[PDB]
Amino acid sequence: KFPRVKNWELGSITYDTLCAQSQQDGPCTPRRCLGSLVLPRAEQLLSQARDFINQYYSSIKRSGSQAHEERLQEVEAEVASTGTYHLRESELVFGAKQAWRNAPRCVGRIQWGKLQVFDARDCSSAQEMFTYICNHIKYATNRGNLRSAITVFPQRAPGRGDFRIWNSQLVRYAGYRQQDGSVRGDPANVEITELCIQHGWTPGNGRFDVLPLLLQAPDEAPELFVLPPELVLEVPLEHPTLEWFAALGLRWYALPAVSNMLLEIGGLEFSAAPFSGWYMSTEIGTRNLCDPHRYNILEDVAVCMDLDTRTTSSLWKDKAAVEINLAVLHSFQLAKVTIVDHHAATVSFMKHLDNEQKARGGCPADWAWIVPPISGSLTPVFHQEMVNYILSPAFRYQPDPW
Amino acid sequence: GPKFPRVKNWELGSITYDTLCAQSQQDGPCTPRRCLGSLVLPRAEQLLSQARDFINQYYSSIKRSGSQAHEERLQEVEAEVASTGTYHLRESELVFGAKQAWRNAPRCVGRIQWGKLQVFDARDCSSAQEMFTYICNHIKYATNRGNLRSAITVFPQRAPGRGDFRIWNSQLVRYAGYRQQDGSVRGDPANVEITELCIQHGWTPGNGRFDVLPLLLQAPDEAPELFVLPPELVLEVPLEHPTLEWFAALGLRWYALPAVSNMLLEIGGLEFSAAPFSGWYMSTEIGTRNLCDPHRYNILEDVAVCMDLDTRTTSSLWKDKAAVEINLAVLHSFQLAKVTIVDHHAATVSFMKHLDNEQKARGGCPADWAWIVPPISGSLTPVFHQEMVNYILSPAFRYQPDPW
Ligand code: HEM
Ligand code: HEM
Ligand SMILES: C[C@H](O)[C@H](O)[C@H]1CNc2nc(N)[nH]c(=O)c2N1
Ligand SMILES: C[C@H](O)[C@H](O)[C@H]1CNc2nc(N)[nH]c(=O)c2N1
Ligand SMILES: N=C(NCCC[C@H](N)CNCCN)N[N+](=O)[O-]
Ligand SMILES: N=C(NCCC[C@H](N)CNCCN)N[N+](=O)[O-]
Ligand SMILES: [Zn+2]
Repeated sequence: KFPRVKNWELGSITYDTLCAQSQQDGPCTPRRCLGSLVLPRAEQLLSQARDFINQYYSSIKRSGSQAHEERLQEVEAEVASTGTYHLRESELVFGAKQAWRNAPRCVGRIQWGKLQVFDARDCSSAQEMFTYICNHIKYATNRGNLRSAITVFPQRAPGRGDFRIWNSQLVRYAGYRQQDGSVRGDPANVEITELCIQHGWTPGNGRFDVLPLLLQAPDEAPELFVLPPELVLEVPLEHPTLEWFAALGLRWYALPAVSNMLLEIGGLEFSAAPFSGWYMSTEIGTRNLCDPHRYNILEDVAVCMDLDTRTTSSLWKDKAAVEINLAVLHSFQLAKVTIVDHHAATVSFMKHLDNEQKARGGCPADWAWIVPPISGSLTPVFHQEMVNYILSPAFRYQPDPW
Repeated sequence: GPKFPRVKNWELGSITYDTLCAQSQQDGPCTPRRCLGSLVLPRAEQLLSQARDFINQYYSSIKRSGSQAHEERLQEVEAEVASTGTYHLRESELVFGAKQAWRNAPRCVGRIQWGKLQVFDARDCSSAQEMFTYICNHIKYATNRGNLRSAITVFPQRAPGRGDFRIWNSQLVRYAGYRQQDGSVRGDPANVEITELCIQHGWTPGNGRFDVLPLLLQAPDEAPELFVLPPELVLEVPLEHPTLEWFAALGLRWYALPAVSNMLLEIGGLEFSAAPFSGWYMSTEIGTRNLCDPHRYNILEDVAVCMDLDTRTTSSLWKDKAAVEINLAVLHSFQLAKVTIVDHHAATVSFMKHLDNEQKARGGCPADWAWIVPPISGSLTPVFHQEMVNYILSPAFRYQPDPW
């Protein structure tokens, strides 16, 4: 019943008793494990709310207290008569941080405590969303000294279109599928770059053309919005020793802000709640620039290092990959922008597992996503067994609005 | 769509459904509540259903399901379990099971060679001295002067009441782990327990980083005898870098033949407590885990220093850079010495081919993602992008408790 988690580098041992608090099922069954899969293939609400309200009041050391009880009646009352209810600013703030804390695939949770929350639940239009979104960016970016933040737009409502941000991230480079089927720019954004054009956007022809934001207000065709060039900070990549690297003209935005995930708190669902902290070097240097289905610049950088790309055993792949990540870490450091390498990042996650072991008796984590895409076993997390389960508040994936 | 797990390859965008899992009879460690996929070691009536299941697998394997021989064999097996409690496997039934167990091994990335396994039957073996001969024979054949060949030696099965045949060492070839006065460990920390055991048993311990441990062989109802391997049979490879001349001066070395020897081979209900197998190494096994693990040889920081890297800050990727060189060294050194080895890129590419083949053959392939993706350059290999379903199919290889 209670998993025995072992760290094979130290010999440590713990017992995750927190997974017992999981109220929702995962993809695995005793017959088979599907943990490596990326996507998952009134009384009810009242329970998720009653449970969440409790979590909130225990959080501020006041369970049972008058306030706690009177707040439970308010929720009972609202749900019973309208089928739904709403959250108080502070409860929203507690829920947002909890959702981050429970994010099994996030390696930056050591920071879960410092999260600037913006209540944008009084939004009426895409125009208004664009403003809120622009302020989130100015704040988050804070002149290169990034600060983690989230902006929560109106929750979803029965028989009413969800507020949505069609973009995957508030900042993404366009992907133009050219004549020969190949792609110009970011191949992961081919589809979204098209929808923008379909809605009247003057496409560029560059490899890093910052896409416009397609914001959608309830039951209404989305609206195109261009982001003020200065709000979007970008770092030009160069190598600390390879003078020719800079030539490649590689660059990347500084603000990783997810905008297509749904935030569920006490039964409520927020379909537009973009959040951002800061990048882990490998996200940019290993996955965005080296995935075969992304910019795939591995071979380029290799012929540039005069590497024997003739065969796999010469490890030209691993060699080129390490330089690219080193270039990212250098550039950001130079540009004076927050970034965290996978070594510093995972040692901090180990700390996190510790703090959480004491504080809640466990920490849900997706091993396949916590271990960096490169140098895996060279980081402490690789040798750490982990348990993965769904806790609420939580960030979830949701269908594309088209 | 189909009511079987849906599998996607995020690189090529291709989809497939695994229907082979419906075949699994042994439950795993996960439940809808929590996934324990990252855990390394998660904790007659029936002997017949298992044997029956295997015989069927055998006969279909040769395309004679329902035939006379098949139905007659099923009778034979029941008749034997009915009057003795157990039963024996025919020569060819064993070769089939041994290969099927490999083919079903979720953590092996080298499955593409599964059909190319040399099965040495040794179920006649009766003495520990005899176990030593077989093993020595196995190492001779498998090493084959560097041109390694997959092989497995099957010793007598667990008999009711009677003691199991067992090999105490985790591998037929391992380096001694000497616990020091000052607390450290000279050699391979992994094998400290087995060295303290070889000594409690009469071995005269050496004092190096690469002392080849002696074999502790255990015949039914007897303390293990201590046998030391003839240096001639244990092929080793001195490691040296192709452009870092000083690397060769570290005195780092590794053996050619990787031979798991403490794993249980389960075929049709029967259990073979001693059935050592071997293939050949994937460069990262040596160059990243054995030599760079914090709890193994731990040579990362040393080699890092020799490269003039800044070991002061993690942000220099000094670990990343050194690991890459240590691996290029294992590959270079193995190639030079004309010893068989495969790198993680080549290895994983063939596993992709294996999955594709297995798709058409059985409708799926059980794989442990965390174990298939290499300890380094993970997303640079195609497996990283392949979703995988993991489950237990029999025949199989299972971890088994230490005999002590
Ligand atoms: C402050 C520094 C932060 C860092 C370094 C960080 C790093 C990461 C990394 C590397 C991943 C995996 C990304 C990928 O491979 O696609 C991740 C996933 C995630 N992070 Fe964080 N994170 C941070 C802050 C945040 C914040 C502010 C939130 C929420 C309030 C958050 C929520 C999540 C979620 C929900 C996921 C999983 C997304 C998915 O399933 O695709 N992270 N984070
Ligand atoms: C032919 C070349 C082969 C290659 C390159 C190969 C490679 C691998 C690798 C890289 C591992 C994981 C090592 C580790 O992380 O400790 C592994 C695990 C495994 N292999 Fe293979 N293998 C081969 C042959 C064999 C043979 C001949 C068998 C059995 C007949 C086999 C059975 C297994 C099993 C049971 C595991 C999992 C063992 C465990 O849980 O520790 N492999 N193999
Ligand atoms: C198929 C496999 O689950 C997939 O490629 C996962 C592996 N680990 C990952 N880890 C992180 N951080 N991010 C990812 O997108 C992935 N992709
Ligand atoms: C804790 C975690 O399960 C452990 O470090 C696993 C991860 N993947 C692995 N993969 C292989 N091939 N071999 C291993 O020993 C491991 N160790
Ligand atoms: N570093 C962060 N990374 C998350 C963004 C990357 C992707 N949008 C995650 N979802 C898609 C991956 N299949 N987040 N952050 O807040 O810092
Ligand atoms: N490549 C092979 N590797 C076997 C190594 C497996 C180790 N005995 C077990 N891992 C250590 C503890 N989890 N085998 N082979 O036959 O090629
Ligand atoms: Zn699982």
